[PDB]
Amino acid sequence: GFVAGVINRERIPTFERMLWRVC
Amino acid sequence: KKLREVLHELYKHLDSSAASQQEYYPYVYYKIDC
Repeated sequence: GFVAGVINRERIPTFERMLWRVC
Repeated sequence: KKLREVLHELYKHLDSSAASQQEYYPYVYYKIDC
């Protein structure tokens, strides 16, 4: 099903914003 | 440039939440030239 990543809160804001705008 | 700021005002509320911008604008843009 829906695959779930794991990140250590290093750069989640910028990276996730980039994900929201890219696709 | 003034228009960049004004259209920022008129298009930020499209997303309503947050919005570097880069080519990630709140509007769909392309350019035409010579």
